[PDB]
Amino acid sequence: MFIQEPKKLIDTGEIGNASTGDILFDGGNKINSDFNAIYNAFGDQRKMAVANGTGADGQIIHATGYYQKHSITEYATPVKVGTRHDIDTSTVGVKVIIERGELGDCVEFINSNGSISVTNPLTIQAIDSIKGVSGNLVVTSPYSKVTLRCISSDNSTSVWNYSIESMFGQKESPAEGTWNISTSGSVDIPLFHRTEYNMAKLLVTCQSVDGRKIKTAEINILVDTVNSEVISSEYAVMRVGNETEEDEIANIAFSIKENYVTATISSSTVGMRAAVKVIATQKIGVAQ
Amino acid sequence: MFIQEPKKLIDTGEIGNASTGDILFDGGNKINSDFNAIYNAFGDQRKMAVANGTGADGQIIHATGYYQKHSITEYATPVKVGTRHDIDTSTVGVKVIIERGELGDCVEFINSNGSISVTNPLTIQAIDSIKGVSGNLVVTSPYSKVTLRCISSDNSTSVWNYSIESMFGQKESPAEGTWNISTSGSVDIPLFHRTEYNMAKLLVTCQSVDGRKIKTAEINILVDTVNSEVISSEYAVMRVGNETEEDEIANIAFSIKENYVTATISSSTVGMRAAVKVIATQKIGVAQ
Amino acid sequence: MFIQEPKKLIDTGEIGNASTGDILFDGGNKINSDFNAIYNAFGDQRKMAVANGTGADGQIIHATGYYQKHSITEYATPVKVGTRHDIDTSTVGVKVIIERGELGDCVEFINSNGSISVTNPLTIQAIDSIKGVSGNLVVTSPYSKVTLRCISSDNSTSVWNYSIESMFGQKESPAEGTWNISTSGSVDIPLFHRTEYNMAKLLVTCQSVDGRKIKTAEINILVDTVNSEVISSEYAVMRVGNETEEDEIANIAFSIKENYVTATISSSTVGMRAAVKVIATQKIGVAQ
Amino acid sequence: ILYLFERYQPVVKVSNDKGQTWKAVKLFNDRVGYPLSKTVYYQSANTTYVLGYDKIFYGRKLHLGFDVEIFATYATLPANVYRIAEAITCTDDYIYVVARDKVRYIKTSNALIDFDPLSPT
Amino acid sequence: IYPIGTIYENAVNPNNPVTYMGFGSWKLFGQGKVLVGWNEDISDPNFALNNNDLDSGGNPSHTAGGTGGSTSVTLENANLPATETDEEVLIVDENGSVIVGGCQYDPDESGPIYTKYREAKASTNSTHTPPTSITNIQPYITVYRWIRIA
Amino acid sequence: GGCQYDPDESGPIYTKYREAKASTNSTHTPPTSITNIQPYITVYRWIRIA
Amino acid sequence: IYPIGTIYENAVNPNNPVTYMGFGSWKLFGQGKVLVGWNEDISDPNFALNNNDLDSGGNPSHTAGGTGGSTSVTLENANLPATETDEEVLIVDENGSVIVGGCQYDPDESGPIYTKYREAKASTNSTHTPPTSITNIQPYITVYRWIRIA
Repeated sequence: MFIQEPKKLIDTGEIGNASTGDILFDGGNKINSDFNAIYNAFGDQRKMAVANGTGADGQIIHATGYYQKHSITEYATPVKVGTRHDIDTSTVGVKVIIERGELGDCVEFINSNGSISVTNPLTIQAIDSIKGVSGNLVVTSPYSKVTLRCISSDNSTSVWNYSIESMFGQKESPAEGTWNISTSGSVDIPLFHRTEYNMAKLLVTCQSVDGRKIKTAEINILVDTVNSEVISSEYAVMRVGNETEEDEIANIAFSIKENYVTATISSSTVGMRAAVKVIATQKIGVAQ
Repeated sequence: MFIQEPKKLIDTGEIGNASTGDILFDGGNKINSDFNAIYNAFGDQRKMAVANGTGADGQIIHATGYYQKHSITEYATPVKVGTRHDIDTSTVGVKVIIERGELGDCVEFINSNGSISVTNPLTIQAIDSIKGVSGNLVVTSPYSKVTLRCISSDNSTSVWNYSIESMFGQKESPAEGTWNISTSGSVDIPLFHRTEYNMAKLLVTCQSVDGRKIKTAEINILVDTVNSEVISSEYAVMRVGNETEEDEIANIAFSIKENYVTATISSSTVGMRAAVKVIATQKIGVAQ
Repeated sequence: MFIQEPKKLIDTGEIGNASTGDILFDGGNKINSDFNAIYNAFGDQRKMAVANGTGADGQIIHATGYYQKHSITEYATPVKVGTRHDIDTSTVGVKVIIERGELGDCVEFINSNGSISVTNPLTIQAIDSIKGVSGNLVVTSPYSKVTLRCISSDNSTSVWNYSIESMFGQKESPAEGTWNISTSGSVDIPLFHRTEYNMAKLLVTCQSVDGRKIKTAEINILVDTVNSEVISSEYAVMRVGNETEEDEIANIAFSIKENYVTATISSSTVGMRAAVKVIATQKIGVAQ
Repeated sequence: ILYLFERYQPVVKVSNDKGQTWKAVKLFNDRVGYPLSKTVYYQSANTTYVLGYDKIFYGRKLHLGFDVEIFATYATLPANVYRIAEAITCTDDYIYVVARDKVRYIKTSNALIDFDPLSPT
Repeated sequence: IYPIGTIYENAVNPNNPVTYMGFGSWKLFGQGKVLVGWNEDISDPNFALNNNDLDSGGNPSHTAGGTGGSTSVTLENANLPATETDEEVLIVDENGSVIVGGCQYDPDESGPIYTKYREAKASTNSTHTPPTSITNIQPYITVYRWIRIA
Repeated sequence: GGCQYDPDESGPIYTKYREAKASTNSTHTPPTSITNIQPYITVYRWIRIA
Repeated sequence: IYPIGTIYENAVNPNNPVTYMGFGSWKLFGQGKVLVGWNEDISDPNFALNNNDLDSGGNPSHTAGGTGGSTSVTLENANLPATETDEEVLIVDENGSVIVGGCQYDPDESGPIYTKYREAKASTNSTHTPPTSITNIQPYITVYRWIRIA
């Protein structure tokens, strides 16, 4: 970890009315160090052991930013907030000890190769507390993302709530939205391009304009590839303004239309607000 | 909010052939201001009321970046896109009024302490529109993250779709992947280290090499800690190439193997693509 | 795409003891170029065709960073890692060819207007591999986010696992937490402000202090707006330390209390750890 | 150094010392132009502002060995007079140039005003 | 010794192995094709997956039998490194330092002729369309490859 | 070298050059790579290690 | 199992196979050479007709043993696709503009307000004669390869 100073600014009351070289001799010291933090932030600080971030091999800025990789010896010291780190615990489980932070202080960290396991756990000390974490949090997750945020600093109390996320995967929802069931009492909604998912799961809520009749069902669908169909399973049915134990407040029908999985949601009731939300999906790729 | 100028660059046709001090006297003005945006971006702009981001107390760069905290008086003015903000509405609900943006323009904001409530809502005006939001969006969510992105700018029309996320939590999936059911007709998949979750929920789809036989079930599991078991609930069964109403196209079996929850997915059919995807999990921590 | 050099640093052994102008004449060349990467990172590189990022129209820093928009001709060349891009494939499907990366190398990309479709797909070559992707990944998703991360570089092998996310939506969980069932054997938990969701889905796991009795149910709720109620559907019941096929290890009751959806989880068993986790929600907005 | 120059040709005879031996250089882009009154330049603060037949070279001060001026153009100013505009006055923050009655001025800080795609550049 | 899937090689013998072996159902194989270790890895852009065995999703199975490879290659622009002239040239420039275009002659023809230089790039090798190919083939020998089908 | 013509031409054509070697494929950085691999097929090769 | 002409390869053993085998007359074979399926379809330019076995008229026998291929390749002009400068410049030019010196510049000042140019075809890499080669060898391993001569 190359240490950065804060911003360090030049005196313009210097220069043309004062000794040029000297006031500049100072200014470079700033400027040089000044960009260092910049490039050390968005590039490998191990590039300082190189030409000191200079040359074509020198530290470059990543619009994505860079997650600084280092030895454990450096993280053996409380590591400052605001930093992006990438460390892989394949070698061993580590503690990443973090300074007492401030409200809003962030700590971003990752294991890119996902070497983190129980055999390769990751311990963290953010001083005086981490919300939800008694003592030091341990991280066994491969391809996880360590993000700390200090939600209280106060006087002595650095309270870090904690977020962590799998660095990869398919996290999107193909279809989420809301509409009102037409005067025709139905519609057809393209859900996803028929090829995007073998499985999806969605939740539709059909609610009256006055909100009294609101329809809910548990939608589990099997996309049928060869037949260009989608097989549904509905259950756990719930209602409020239901006037009949039969299909009520609306109806849920499915289809594949225009290379889209297309749900057809029909309500005998006019002025029914239906929010179509696909909560989870699945598709099959290659083996392994 | 410390105002930044854009990049402002020095003339090298100056200097050695011209008056040194003057051309430099100008250059510092750039450079000083130039780093200001930088450090004001990645550090507290309230550090300008300090030594102006200078000294050890001065603005520092956060590889994570800094979410700028301010008064409402400043957000009482349309706030420029590209900015990271942290404001806590515990004091009061606020409007954050945003300039008309450009396609791709982002606005990042958070409440770190999560003081946002209905008693502490958050209003936003991004000029001329926010996609999905009629008028000004209000945010009552604690520990939320306000991220605006302008998905249309065009001429007058700044269209902001909107993303928001809980700043914390466990967002990972322990096991997601895909494979082909072996010539043995089954396999054993470590799901998570047996201790990682008390509950998980996953979705397996077993599809033939030619895709005609595709198996789907709704997998709800209870990890059994003391017995080192996992209790399953399967229902809402769906198929396509099913030749029998009994277990068909494949079978789903569970286990805990090698300190891993281990699902054993057995298909009498060879060449069955099975995608194992754990959609949701649960584990118990400490009380409170 | 404006090309950036890496960090390029000034010699202070120059200046006051050497020819001032010359050593400076050089330094500007650095400095100018040096900020260029900076502003080109966090601002439009098409602002270089402008006053070269100078003037008020010049490139500005985005604390959020900027996703660089360009022609395809530029992405017709392997595009370096670390870059944020925004391209809209409405014009046509594109390949974004990426250099062979390093472990930890990131590539961030978006389509802000979501013009990406099957008619507007997006192809990507990250050299020698992308984990899970045979050949070049294609992206048909509107409002997606292309994030590549190189999880292996090694010698020749640039292994890119891949994350992608819908640039928008409601991704938050209103209520997630854990507690121990009281000596009273129950509690009341505010889930969300009663108005936040028409639908929610949560998962509670009630586990004994010694972990032997652990209760699990599948919680599907319909928030009742007019009656200020919440309608539940429970099914797929699973247990471990259950001593009775009836309600066992705990009980799950619901309510709306203090403008909060409030679940009341009652366990006859003392010392029961209950983790309350709301996995999915739904609310209805305006039509369209 | 003394700077000796033809009115139209961007060709500059340089005179280092009280006139004995001189050199010249191109050193100017284009058409140093047609001042009436035989006063080409006004030095405002650090900036020696000279006319050009088409343009305006901005003041900012090679193998001959001693330092000099080289001026690119502040821009090609002239609106609609183009040439002539006999007189050149730059007060700090203001360029001032006039053909006939029209005086047409520029604010020179960092130039307050730039131009964009419409043709010329 | 030679189970199904066995590649046999005899060099000088054109005949079916079952002729000279007296055994097996033998079929010529991999002709003009080298034999490389098929990588068990799924990483190799080449020897990971079999181009020939594709799924419904057109996805190659994890198997040997992938095919491909090229004997020769023709060059195209994108492959050519950044290059430049070996001497300086008069460069069409908007903002440049070399001023020109002022002088009369034209009519009036009495004005002697200064040579009038225009505005574009100079093509290079515009006659190779496409250019001559280069071979991709390394030192080899042709051999009679026999897989035993049965 | 320049005339300037004289003042008052309708032909004041001027282009301002620069003088340098003329780059080619400066956008190819590096150039697009070329494959070295001749025709083939993939097989399971085995060494007898015992 | 090893008819004459059988190609045997032991990985590590340098010795004649008859040493560790006990049988056969073996010859080292295909050194610096890859084995590639010979084709009975004459259309295969390399691996159908046998270059080394020719008839009297030099028609390559259609037989195994065709050889060829190169370890590395040096590039040449015929291989170059259409190319031109990355900028606009002057290519004499004819029609154009360019000028001489009104005031008709004559002696000192000599160099300034004057430029000497020449006209010719601009060289690139003129000092690459030849250029540096690229290898044609794909990932390999050296191996002991014995053909059985008897």
